[PDB]
Amino acid sequence: MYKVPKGLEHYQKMFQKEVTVNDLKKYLIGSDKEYRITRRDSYMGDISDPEVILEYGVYPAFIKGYTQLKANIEEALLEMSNSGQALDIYQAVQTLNAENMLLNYYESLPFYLNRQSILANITKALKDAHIREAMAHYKLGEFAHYQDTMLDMVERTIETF
Amino acid sequence: GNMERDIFEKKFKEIKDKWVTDKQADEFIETADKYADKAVQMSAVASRAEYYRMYVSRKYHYKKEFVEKLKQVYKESGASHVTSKKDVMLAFDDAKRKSTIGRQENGLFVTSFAEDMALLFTDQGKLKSADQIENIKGVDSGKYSDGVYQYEYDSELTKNIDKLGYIRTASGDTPGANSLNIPGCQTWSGKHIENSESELIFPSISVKDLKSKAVLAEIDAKGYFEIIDPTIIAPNGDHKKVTGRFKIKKMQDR
Repeated sequence: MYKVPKGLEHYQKMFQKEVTVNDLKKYLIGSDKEYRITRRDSYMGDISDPEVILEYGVYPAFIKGYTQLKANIEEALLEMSNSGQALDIYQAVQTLNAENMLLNYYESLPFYLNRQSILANITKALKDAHIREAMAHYKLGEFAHYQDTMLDMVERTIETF
Repeated sequence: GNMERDIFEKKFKEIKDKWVTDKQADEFIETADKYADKAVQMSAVASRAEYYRMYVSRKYHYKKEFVEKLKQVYKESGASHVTSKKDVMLAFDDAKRKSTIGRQENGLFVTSFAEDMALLFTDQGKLKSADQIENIKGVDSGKYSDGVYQYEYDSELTKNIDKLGYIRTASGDTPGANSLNIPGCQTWSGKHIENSESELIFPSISVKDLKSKAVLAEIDAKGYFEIIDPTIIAPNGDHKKVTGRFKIKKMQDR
C-alpha cells in the first residue's frame, strides 16, 4: 500500500498549500527550472518527473487534506493533453503512466485519476499530423541523446494504458 | 580566491537540481578540492586545476592508460549498480525505458563489484543496514527499505564488453548525470569521501519479454535472477548477445 515517503520534505511542503491549475501544469512540465521536480535517479534530469510529483507531492498533500489536488491535477492534465505542444502532451502521458507505475509498486494509492477525458484527448492529439510530427522530431535537451523518439515513447506508453 | 573554483561554483549553481538540499550544495562546494586532489592521486586528471576546468567545460576526458588501469579493476571483479526494487520494476514496466536496464544506448552508471563488496558489508560479512547504505550512496531515506537491489555484470561479461570497446566514461552531458556528478571517474559521496567509489558507464541490458512480477519472485525465492549470455545495448544502439552472466540481486548477508 502507498505510504508517504520519509524523504524530500521540501517537495512535500510545496504542495501543502493552495496550488493553482496553472502552477500544477508548470510543475508537471518542468521546462521552467524553478518548477522542475526530479530526483537523483529520474530517467531524465532536465524536465519534471511526474512520478516524483505524485509520490512526494500530490499524494502526501492529499493525505493531509488538500483534496482539491485531484480535480486540479485532472484539469492540468486535460489542458496539457490539449495543448498541441509535444513536451506537454508527453508529460501528460507520463503522469498517467506514473499513476500506473505507482499502482504496480504500491498496490493501492490514495486516489485514482478520472482519466477518461484525458485519455480521449491524448488519442485525438496523436491523430493530428502536426503534433505527431513535432513529437517524432522532438530532440531538445536529453531527447537528443536517444534514438528512441518522443513519438515512439508516447505510443508504447499509450498501449500500456 | 582562485578562478578555477569560482567558475566551478558558478557552474554548479547554474545546474543544481531541485532535489539538492542547501546542506548538500554547501558540502559539494566545500569538499570540491578534496575530490580534485583524489582525482590527481589516481592519475585520473592532470592537476587539481584541470579537474575544475574540465568540470566547467562539461567535457570530461581522460588518458588511455588511466582508463585501461581502471577497467582492469572491473574486469577482475565485475561491475555493480545498487538500486531500489521500484527502479528494478520500472526497467521492465515503464514503456519509455524500452525494456532495458540502463538508459538504452546511453548505458548504466556502475562501480566495480569489489568496491561495493568492500563498502556495503561489515567485517563479519553482514550487509550494512538499509539506513547505513542509503547514507553511503547519498539517496533519499527509505530508498532501500524494500531491499538493497543490485545489478551485477560478471567478470566474463565485463571482459567481453571491453573487447567490443563498449565501456565508457561519464561526461557532463551524459544522460543520467546530475548536478552531483563530478570528473575523475569517481562518485561524489559527500563529506565522507572515504565512501567515494570509481565510476564507469556500462552498456545497458535488454530485458525484452521479461516480466517484472516473475523476475522479482525468482529473486525472492533464490536471492537473484540471472541472464546467461545477455543481450546488451551498444553505444551506437546495436543489440548484441555477449557471453557471460548478468544478475539482478537482492543483496544479503554472505
